[PDB]
Amino acid sequence: AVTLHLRAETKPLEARAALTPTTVKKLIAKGFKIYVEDSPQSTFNINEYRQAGAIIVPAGSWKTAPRDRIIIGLKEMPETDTFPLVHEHIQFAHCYKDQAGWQNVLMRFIKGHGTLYDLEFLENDQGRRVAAFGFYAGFAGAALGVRDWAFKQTHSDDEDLPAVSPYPNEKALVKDVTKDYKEALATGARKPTVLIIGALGRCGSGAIDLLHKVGIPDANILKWDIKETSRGGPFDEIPQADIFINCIYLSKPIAPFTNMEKLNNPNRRLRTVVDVSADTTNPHNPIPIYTVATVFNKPTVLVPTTAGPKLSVISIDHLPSLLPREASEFFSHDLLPSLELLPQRKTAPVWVRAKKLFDRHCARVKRSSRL
Ligand SMILES: O=C(O)CNC(=O)C(=O)O
Repeated sequence: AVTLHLRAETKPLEARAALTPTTVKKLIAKGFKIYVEDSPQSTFNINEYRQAGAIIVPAGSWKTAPRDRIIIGLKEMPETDTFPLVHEHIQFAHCYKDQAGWQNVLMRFIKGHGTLYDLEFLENDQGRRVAAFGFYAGFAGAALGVRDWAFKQTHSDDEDLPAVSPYPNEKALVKDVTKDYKEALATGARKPTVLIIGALGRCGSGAIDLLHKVGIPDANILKWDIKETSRGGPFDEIPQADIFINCIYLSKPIAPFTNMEKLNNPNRRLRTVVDVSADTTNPHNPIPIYTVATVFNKPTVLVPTTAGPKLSVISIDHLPSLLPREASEFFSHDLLPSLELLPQRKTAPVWVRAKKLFDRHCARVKRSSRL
């Protein structure tokens, strides 16, 4: 039987959690023992975990926990922490894609004889990820897209969409979006048309769900996926839509989805592009109309068009953080079957694959300290 210890997040403003009070309750029902660190920045109240049966402990207590506990967290630890990592850790560590400082991250595990099971690389036997955040990335992206479009109906071009902040629950977000939307319609604006590229995936499903909940008619949504995009861009449907939401990550040389030439047109209706797949490291952006990665404090950036109405991009790479509760609940539910295999981790392929991947990347690290 396994003991899990939920590490309080230390990444600034990280409000999500790898285990929710609901998943904790379910794991305890399956015979797990669960510690949960008190965390002020978590969107979950510590008392939810207490009612779920967790043992409540101070933030950072994982550092002195018995070596047999599996330390689970969502995001990175402070790069300023240097002490050896002696536990088995489950987390996103962001150190398998040659990220700055990746060798140092792994060296902490190496020195401590610890283990990293990286959440980004946990996959089923078919090679599909067991847990990610696509649905709420799309849902939050669509929400902000509608808000920006509504803002443009109700404000002058010299004003930009103000700072946004995480919401406590989905209902609260839908209410805000719907209020903005209804105020836009009051002006004489028509219900927006929305083009979604990647409509069939989790991101697309999430975007569609938000739109429906806000009251955007299904007839106003153009649902594109590979069938359509494989024709090759640029696509006229992009400037003709009121709002364009991209869910497909593309990083190879290919004809762009749109470009400044196609956007520089007085007949363009497009007001808002939400690139849910925004990645500042992407060498080949298929929507090459922005270079800034926007953020909650400054969520939109101007596309510098020479004709047509004001156009902005939302290029936030952490959209799920707009709805940290639901994002966590979905992620943790998706992860739960794998977590149930932890007693069997020495043999269960989902965990063995992740261990061997860790081993392989550690072997890439050559250091005099290891001699
Ligand atoms: O889900 C992924 O592939 C990577 N996710 C994150 O870095 C995150 O959600 O904070």
